[PDB]
Amino acid sequence: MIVPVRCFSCGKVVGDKWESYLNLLQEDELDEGTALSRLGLKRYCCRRMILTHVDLIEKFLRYNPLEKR
Amino acid sequence: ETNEIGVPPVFAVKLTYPEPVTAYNIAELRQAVINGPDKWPGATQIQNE
Amino acid sequence: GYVKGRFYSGIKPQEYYFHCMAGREGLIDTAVKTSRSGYLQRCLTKQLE
Amino acid sequence: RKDVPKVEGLKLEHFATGYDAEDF
Amino acid sequence: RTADFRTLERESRFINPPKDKSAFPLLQEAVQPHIGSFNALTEGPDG
Amino acid sequence: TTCQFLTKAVLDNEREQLDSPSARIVVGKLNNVGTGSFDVLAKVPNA
Amino acid sequence: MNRQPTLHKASMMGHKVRVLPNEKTLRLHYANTGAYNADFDGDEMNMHFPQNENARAEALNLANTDSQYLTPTSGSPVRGLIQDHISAGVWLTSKDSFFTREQYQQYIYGCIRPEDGHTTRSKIVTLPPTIFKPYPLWTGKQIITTVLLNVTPPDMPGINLISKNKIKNEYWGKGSLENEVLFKDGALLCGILDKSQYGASKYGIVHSLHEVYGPEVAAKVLSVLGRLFTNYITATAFTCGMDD
Amino acid sequence: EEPDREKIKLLTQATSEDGTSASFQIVEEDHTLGNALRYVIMKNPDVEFCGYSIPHPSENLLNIRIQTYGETTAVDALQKGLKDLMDLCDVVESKFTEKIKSM
Amino acid sequence: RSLINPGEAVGIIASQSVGEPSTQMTLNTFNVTLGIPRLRE
Amino acid sequence: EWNVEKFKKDFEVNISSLDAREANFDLINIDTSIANAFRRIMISEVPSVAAEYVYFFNNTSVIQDEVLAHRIGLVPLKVDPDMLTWVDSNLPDDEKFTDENTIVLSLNVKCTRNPDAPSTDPKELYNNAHVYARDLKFEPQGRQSTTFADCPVVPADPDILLAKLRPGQEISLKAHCILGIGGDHAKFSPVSTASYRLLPQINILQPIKGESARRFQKCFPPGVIGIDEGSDEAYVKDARKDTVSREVLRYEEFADKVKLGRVRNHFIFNVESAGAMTPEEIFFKSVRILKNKAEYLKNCPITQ
Amino acid sequence: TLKYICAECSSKLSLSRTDAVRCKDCGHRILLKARTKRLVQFEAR
Amino acid sequence: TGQTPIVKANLYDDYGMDNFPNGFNAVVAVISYTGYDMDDAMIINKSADERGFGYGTMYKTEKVDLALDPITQHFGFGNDEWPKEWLEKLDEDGLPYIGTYVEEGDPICAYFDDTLNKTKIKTYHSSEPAYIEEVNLIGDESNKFQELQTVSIKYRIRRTPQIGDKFSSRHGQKGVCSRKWPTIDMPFSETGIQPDIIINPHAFPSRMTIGMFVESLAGKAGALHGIAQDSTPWIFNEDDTPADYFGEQLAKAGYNYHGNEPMYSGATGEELRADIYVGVVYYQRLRHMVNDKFQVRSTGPVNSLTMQPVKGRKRHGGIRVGEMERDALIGHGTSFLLQ
Amino acid sequence: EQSHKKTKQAVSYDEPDEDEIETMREAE
Ligand SMILES: [Zn+2]
Ligand SMILES: [Zn+2]
Repeated sequence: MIVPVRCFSCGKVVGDKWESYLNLLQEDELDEGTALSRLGLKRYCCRRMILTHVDLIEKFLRYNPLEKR
Repeated sequence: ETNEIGVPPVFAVKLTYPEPVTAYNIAELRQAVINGPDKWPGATQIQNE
Repeated sequence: GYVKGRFYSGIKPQEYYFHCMAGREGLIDTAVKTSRSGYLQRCLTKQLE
Repeated sequence: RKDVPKVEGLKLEHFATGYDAEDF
Repeated sequence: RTADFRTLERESRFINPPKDKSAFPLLQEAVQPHIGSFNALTEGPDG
Repeated sequence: TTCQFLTKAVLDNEREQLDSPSARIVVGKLNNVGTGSFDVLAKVPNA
Repeated sequence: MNRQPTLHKASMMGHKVRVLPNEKTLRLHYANTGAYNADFDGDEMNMHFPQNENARAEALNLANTDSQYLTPTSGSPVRGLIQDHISAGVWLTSKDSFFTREQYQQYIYGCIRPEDGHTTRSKIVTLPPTIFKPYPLWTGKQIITTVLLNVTPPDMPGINLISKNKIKNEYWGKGSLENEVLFKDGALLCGILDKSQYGASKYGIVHSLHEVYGPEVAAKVLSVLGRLFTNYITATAFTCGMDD
Repeated sequence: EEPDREKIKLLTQATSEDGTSASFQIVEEDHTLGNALRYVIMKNPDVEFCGYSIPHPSENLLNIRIQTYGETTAVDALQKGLKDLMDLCDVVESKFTEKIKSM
Repeated sequence: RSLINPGEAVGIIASQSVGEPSTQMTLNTFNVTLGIPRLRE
Repeated sequence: EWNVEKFKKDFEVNISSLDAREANFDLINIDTSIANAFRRIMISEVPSVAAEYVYFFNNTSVIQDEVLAHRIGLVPLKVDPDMLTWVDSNLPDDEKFTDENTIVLSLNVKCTRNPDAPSTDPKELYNNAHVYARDLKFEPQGRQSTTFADCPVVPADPDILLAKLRPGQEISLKAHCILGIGGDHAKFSPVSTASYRLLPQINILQPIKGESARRFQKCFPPGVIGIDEGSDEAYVKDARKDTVSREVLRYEEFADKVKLGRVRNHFIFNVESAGAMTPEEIFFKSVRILKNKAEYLKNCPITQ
Repeated sequence: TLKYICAECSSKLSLSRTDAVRCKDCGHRILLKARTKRLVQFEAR
Repeated sequence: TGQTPIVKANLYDDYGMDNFPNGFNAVVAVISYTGYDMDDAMIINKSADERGFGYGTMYKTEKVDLALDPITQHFGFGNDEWPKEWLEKLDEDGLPYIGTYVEEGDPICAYFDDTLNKTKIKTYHSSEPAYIEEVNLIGDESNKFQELQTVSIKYRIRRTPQIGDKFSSRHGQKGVCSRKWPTIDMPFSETGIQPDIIINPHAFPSRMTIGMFVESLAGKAGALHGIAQDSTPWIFNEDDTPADYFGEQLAKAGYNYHGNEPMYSGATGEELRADIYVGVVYYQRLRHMVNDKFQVRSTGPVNSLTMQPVKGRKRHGGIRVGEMERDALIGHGTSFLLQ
Repeated sequence: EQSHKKTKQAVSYDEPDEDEIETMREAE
């Protein structure tokens, strides 16, 4: 669904780094690796957390029984 | 132990043994009676003579 | 069907398909085995109890 | 048979606890 | 240089469901014997 | 064939001596094997 | 304890109740895996609680686990340690395994607790070190000698057994006798301990102990070894990788 | 004021007649205090044997066995162990405060 | 001291000693009748 | 012979880097049993403040109540403990929660539509679409609403995404933040990771000077192996910078000419904070917990 | 404030007894029961 | 919490499997440490589970139809008759409040039938408690005479990973959760990471799942450098080994070539004998909850004819002691246990 | 198939519904 709060392995907050990661890939045009480094993710456990995140919430939200069309 | 079984506390509070009250075990059973059926080691019931 | 390849280095597609054959062959035998020791033991125990 | 292509410009991305990527 | 995962491409498609030809034609090619079979019940030559 | 063996028993006017493990279980008697292969008697001092 | 199908009387044994807090499943030791033919792949077991002393005495002296060490089919053992414990033993009883006074005494109390009635001397007896000078050091095999010295009766003499290992001498280098399992007056003096010694294998150390000291002692040795190797695998882990 | 009696308990089923050997049982404790306490108790020249054992992970218990030579009870060896661990922590706390200022 | 105790159910033990290991011979041949079919005969 | 004063003579501390969030310090000539004790306490026993009871009034979002409640609990709050007392579990809820035992955080967000030219941005297309940790408004109640005047309750990381919404959806809740330990739940662990690594030891058995010295230098990270000249042997400049990859041992020319060990006495601790307490405060409290644990057993009756 | 959301047009329209189970704005026969303001206690675990 | 695999075949994207994630990328250490992991049992990290690792939910839908031609049962509450505190679960319409917690025995809906002239309720009954996710009223199969009789209620049952739940890698290595081991008691890496999942090394020699071994060093290499690796079959050769390929990648990143890591014990704190094999493996949580048939009976109900414990787990039923167990009790010569 | 055997508390020994039933299809 949404970006998890804290890394499953150690507990380093990862939830504030999702939207910032896409901005480093889009606007900054950086590679996956360097973008994660600039966010402050050096442990491979914290690295995979954001890198491997799907974000199905954006797909899920497109079905809204409260708004017409 | 290799001769033991790990019993969940769920089973321990339901499975009871009819222990006859005597002078040698009056102390042990009095506590069980006070503890009741939800506190282990307790007692669910008491059978009169 | 002689596989020169190992699981560390990997197995070629021809070897893979042949390994799939031999691997399944055992599971097929476990599906076609009507013989059971249930009734055989039940007949002995009732006469020897 | 063509070999599996290696990844371009692979650098060190793991160091000691209190040591950053200051060493080049 | 690698056989990478589409991250930017994925998230954009999640927000924007295509209005043209659907992505992943192989997924529609998987149900091709089912849909095609029922399609031939009315459509095609000889009615 | 419970009813068949029962019929044969009745017609024979048979007495089930209750000496088989099965028969003892049917009538709620202690099995004659192992701990049931003997009797326990208490030694009493007063005449 | 019952694990269906009950194909033989060893699949219905008498166990000692140990109420474990915050548990939702029946906990069972690895030594029981064989007799029940139960694998922890989501298996189910039935627990029966007999309601009288005659039924109690029977489940504690006749149908109890310890009296089911040997199956009546071939008179061979169906009780022993299964995986981590076997790999732990090959490492612990290896010549290269040395231990300091602090380490050695810890491994002893880790598996032998006098308060739980594991001892036979009411005081944990300890062997002198195998290395005196420069530093006092105990060998791995000495831990096995100490465990037996505290679980076997003091009135009886030590076990004498000349057995063999699954691991050939060639693997341990030149001129090693590490395949020959040697027990002289209850002391492991030569050879490591395999699946062939504390597994469900005939004429091993546990079976030899079972014949000389009885089923209760053999059961104590199995539980003691089972704890020792669990504690040893916690302090000194075992792994498998690509390098292997 | 009331002192807690459920924490430290002397297992009389294992205590030496007198007075060197005893097994103690502490509730709500594990490796954290356990390994640290047996380390400090082992530094005592009068302690013959010492180790710690956790009966089972599910039950909140910690067992520590202290076997000493003469002229000192196991209770005294435990009391010395706790008294020394407190002083050891003071040393750690003092040195850390000093190096923070030294920076 | 190795003698069988009077009362021992050697009957059940025998059938269990023939039954339980005959589960290990449920697998097919790798001329004469073998395994469970021969035991049934 | 070991004395507590003899320990003071050899025990050393070395601070490499002390940032506002993470501190990298060393504990020299101390036992594994004591270093591991502090490590265990810093993760499990050092008390911290995190949301525990989320009271929902409405949740029309895609994110389930349980999931949304769990996320709020995981969000670290920049709240210093000691300001809060420990909650008692036996007395009922009306007596349980007080101004001294509980901190309240409210979340009230309603999504609507906005007119903009259309891929279009969610911040442009909808209003209050993304719910962040900064949207958890602090509500001070009772006897003390002046104690947190110069200390407002704000999440350590505010830009944490809590929920995503579309117009019509709403979130209305009252979260009760309480004092708890890391052993109970990972949400209460005040540390992001408190771990130590032993000082790597490189025992050079042979001089191995020349071009082999330059080959040996490449086996370890840049700032580890230093070479004087072509001769003057090959020394270890900073064995602390070593990653312990054992790369030197997988070469026939060095496999027997070098040994890779450790300094059992030397510990390199790395403590990062969630945001509530400073990494020093977390370590100090860990030493204070170990001392108090030994002190509580000292002044205690040995029953039976 | 009583609520019932339409499944098709998503219009929030509630209807009482002796009334057709259909949306007023459009002819749809399925109605979603909306969430009202009510306390639901949860543990942040 | 669905996650995209680091180690994957490129056909995963060709079928757009990212639209439906089937697992999560976990730090898996091939280690025998806890003692609770052995052959069919694996260990999950407590602090990982506490952080929402492998969390799942289960949705169940029920149809409450009033059919069993004149309408008798009506959704809502009847006047003059009202049993105590029912308004806590159901709204004025007789339908439940969407979001409400329900246990077995709680009212899931309310109605009134004129034949009995009493206000009755349809009870919710299941061992697992739930929350109401969706309530839909359907009044179809009528032209002008419209009135509701059919209602569809969806239950949300939260399912945290429990001791007994099965977990498996993409290499056919399934194991039940033996225990949820605490992070302090868990082995900690040189990096300061403790594994999310612990697999026992004694699983691999019999299964021969080397694909998982190469997946471990590939997943680790891809997590560090930030690049997905192709694990499509027959891509690699005997000359071009993946163990050498990702081994070179692991060495370049600053880790051990053979995929090992120097780990320390969580209990003693000392460094373990040898470097432990750790990596990133894509794990899958199997849907089955194995302890569904968990029961206990002291003295429950009995059948009238036999006067023996009645069959039924939820009904406080008895465990059957069959002919085989009878045979076993005769076997031990244990006549009082049989009695 | 094994998920069902996992919960079923057996009445007796397996069952002869296989080849045994066709062998038992012969009178004396
Ligand atoms: Zn992490
Ligand atoms: Zn409508």
